[PDB]
Amino acid sequence: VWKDADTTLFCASDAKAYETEVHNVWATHACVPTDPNPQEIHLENVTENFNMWKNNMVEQMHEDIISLWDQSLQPCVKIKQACPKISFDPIPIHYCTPAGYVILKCNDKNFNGTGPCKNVSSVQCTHGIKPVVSTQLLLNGSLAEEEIIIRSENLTNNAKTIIVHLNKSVEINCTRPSNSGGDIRKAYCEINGTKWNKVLKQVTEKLKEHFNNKTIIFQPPSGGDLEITMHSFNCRGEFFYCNTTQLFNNTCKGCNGTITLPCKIKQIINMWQGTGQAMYAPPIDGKINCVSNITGILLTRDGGANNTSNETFRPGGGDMRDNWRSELYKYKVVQIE
Ligand SMILES: N=C(N)NCC(=O)N1CCC[C@H](C(=O)Nc2ccc(Cl)c(F)c2)C1
Ligand SMILES: *[C@@H]1O[C@H](CO)[C@@H](O)[C@H](O)[C@H]1NC(C)=O
Ligand SMILES: *[C@@H]1O[C@H](CO)[C@@H](O)[C@H](O)[C@H]1NC(C)=O
Ligand SMILES: *[C@@H]1O[C@H](CO)[C@@H](O)[C@H](O)[C@H]1NC(C)=O
Ligand SMILES: *[C@@H]1O[C@H](CO)[C@@H](O)[C@H](O)[C@H]1NC(C)=O
Ligand SMILES: *[C@@H]1O[C@H](CO)[C@@H](O)[C@H](O)[C@H]1NC(C)=O
Ligand SMILES: *[C@@H]1O[C@H](CO)[C@@H](O)[C@H](O)[C@H]1NC(C)=O
Ligand SMILES: *[C@@H]1O[C@H](CO)[C@@H](O)[C@H](O)[C@H]1NC(C)=O
Ligand SMILES: *[C@@H]1O[C@H](CO)[C@@H](O)[C@H](O)[C@H]1NC(C)=O
Ligand SMILES: *[C@@H]1O[C@H](CO)[C@@H](O)[C@H](O)[C@H]1NC(C)=O
Ligand SMILES: *[C@@H]1O[C@H](CO)[C@@H](O)[C@H](O)[C@H]1NC(C)=O
Repeated sequence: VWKDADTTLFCASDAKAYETEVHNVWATHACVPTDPNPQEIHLENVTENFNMWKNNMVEQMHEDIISLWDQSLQPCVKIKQACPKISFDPIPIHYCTPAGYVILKCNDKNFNGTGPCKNVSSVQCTHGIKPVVSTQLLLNGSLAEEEIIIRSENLTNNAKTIIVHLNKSVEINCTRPSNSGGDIRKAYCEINGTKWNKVLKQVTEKLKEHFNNKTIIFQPPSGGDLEITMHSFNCRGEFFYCNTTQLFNNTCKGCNGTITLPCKIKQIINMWQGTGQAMYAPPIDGKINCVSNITGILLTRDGGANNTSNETFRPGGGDMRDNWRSELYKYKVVQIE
């Protein structure tokens, strides 16, 4: 019979030893060997409150990824050191409670993150979470089981980030083609405009429910730095900055074929870890391709709309805890009393 507590967690994964990919190397020396068998138990007739915005597991994961990137993705300049090209493809990470501690997991299929949960169970580990770092769009995550879910520590307060949990993924295919000749930094992502705009209309329809039927408008970000005005993400080791203006086109339809986002590979990065600007080596040679699932969106809601008929939303990002938070929302650690 538990109690809300914070225990230092431990990680488990199916990482391959002697693999050159940095996620496998970190998981091999930092997550449990052992090869565990965690198990579930339904808590019959039981209800419990959750808060995905006040979750210590979020900061536990955040400590891991920061440690993983510092050991694996070293910048040439911060400090003037080595910076080799590395193998980079995130793998799932499971988080597990030690003895005397359990994770409580919400099985409500329309759970929004905060509040009471009816289908509560106790598990030893979380599901496999891929630690994908990105802005504006959440990549390669899990999908909402039933409806599109709007997540917010408080949807009335405009200062609190919103996580849109898509119930169906939209594939985005980013490439920096090969061939000493030309701007080797130019890149691009291709998206199905028909697919994407169908989902964006469903997000628009779901946002309308929350804001007493109100013209929902999308505006590319003004404030913030390159990594948050642009859709940012690491692909095979390289830092990608993609202009997402075509995705938040309030127009869209003579406009629903293949959308091509212009991208760039950047060398000097304002680190998501807070540690400032850091410079990496120029792009590797050859075809750099990543095909990912868009599984969520990060939005800010403009202020000063209480006397209008419109709500205006902008793609956000910047705090990676929101990314971990988007996959850990159904969990909470509790000390077994
Ligand atoms: N200053 C404080 N308190 N925290 C750091 C901060 O304030 N940050 C916002 C300022 C810049 C940073 C960013 O998010 N960098 C980034 C880099 C590469 C990729 Cl792939 C990505 F998704 C994101 C993070
Ligand atoms: C989430 O659901 C709970 C139900 O108890 C509600 O109190 C809260 O306002 C909801 N938040 C959002 C953003 O839907
Ligand atoms: C709880 O979730 C399980 C699967 O996770 C499923 O049978 C159903 O959605 C719920 N069942 C009960 C008994 O609450
Ligand atoms: C992408 O989503 C599809 C279905 O939406 C899923 O079957 C597939 O495993 C996902 N891929 C990744 C890398 O998550
Ligand atoms: C996703 O959610 C919307 C409601 O927001 C619903 O209309 C749509 O049918 C759902 N799609 C799937 C594939 O379940
Ligand atoms: C959410 O929004 C505002 C806080 O500024 C207020 O109207 C409301 O009571 C808040 N509720 C919670 C649970 O934070
Ligand atoms: C992704 O785009 C590249 C460049 O156009 C292409 O060669 C590759 O086949 C695409 N991937 C898929 C799965 O279509
Ligand atoms: C784009 O998505 C629509 C939505 O169903 C689909 O019918 C169409 O085949 C897709 N286009 C391509 C080129 O895959
Ligand atoms: C409610 O929003 C819809 C768009 O989904 C719009 O067509 C309709 O006119 C709105 N209703 C009112 C009363 O403004
Ligand atoms: C992104 O691209 C669109 C059109 O491709 C352009 O209108 C917009 O100015 C670009 N964003 C920035 C910050 O330059
Ligand atoms: C998403 O997963 C796919 C398949 O596992 C992989 O090819 C791709 O590189 C991943 N995307 C990112 C941004 O890590």
